[PDB]
Amino acid sequence: RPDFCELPADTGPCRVRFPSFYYNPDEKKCLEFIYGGCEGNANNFITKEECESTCA
Amino acid sequence: IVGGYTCGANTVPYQVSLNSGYHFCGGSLINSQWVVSAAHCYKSGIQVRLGEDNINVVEGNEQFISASKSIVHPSYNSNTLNNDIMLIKLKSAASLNSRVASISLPTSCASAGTQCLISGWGNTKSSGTSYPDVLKCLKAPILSDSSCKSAYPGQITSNMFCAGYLEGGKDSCQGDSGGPVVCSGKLQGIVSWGSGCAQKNKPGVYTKVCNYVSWIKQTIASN
Ligand SMILES: [Ca+2]
Repeated sequence: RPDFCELPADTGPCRVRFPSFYYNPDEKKCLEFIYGGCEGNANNFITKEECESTCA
Repeated sequence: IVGGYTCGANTVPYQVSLNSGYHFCGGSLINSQWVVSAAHCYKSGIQVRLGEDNINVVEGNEQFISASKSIVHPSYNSNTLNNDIMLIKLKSAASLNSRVASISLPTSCASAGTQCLISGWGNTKSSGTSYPDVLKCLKAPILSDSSCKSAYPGQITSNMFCAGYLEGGKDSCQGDSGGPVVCSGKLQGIVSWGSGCAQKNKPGVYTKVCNYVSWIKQTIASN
């Protein structure tokens, strides 16, 4: 599983609403977060399925 | 909006919801056929929702109208968010009334310390996710350029200003982009960006609408 799965959720600076998922290592699952539409990091999935597949 | 209050239905009648399936951005009605929002809110196929209070329940005063054109500022820089302004033309003119009303454009820039009304359906939590059904409101002052530049070194252009509370607790947030900052009855700002929401020394950053009043007028005349 890639290193980015360890990165914290990063909404980025923009203030749009994009429902997203990130892998949380302390909870050993993919959780919802709100992505603002710009910047952020690679721990950012449109689907829970892909998040689990990649990081869980 | 974090740390705000419930506006009350249709008390901010120039506030619109931009909708591509769900609410994603706000905007401000500036006349019967045109809406000002942020360039970073651009999507093809936006539906504009006017007269909203509870965005999740049709209550009877709404007008949903498709966007016919969405025109991003020609100098919009998606990397620095410089010139973060967009004009949306409505497929058909809205029906203006007490619940659906335009907001005036500035005739001079606002100065630091001026109190503004910032509004939207964005996240209400500085740590967590909670979206409101109803429109939220926040009264916040414009901050000095030195405070804004100190918070965000090298990031603040002459087309941006900060508004909010350096002590934290009260801010716009994700879901509020493109919505209004109204000061003395004039549209002075558009919700643009910030570092987190309602964090200490990280105030909201807002497009400086007074720098675009000719562009708005010329774009309207041209389209
Ligand atoms: Ca409604």
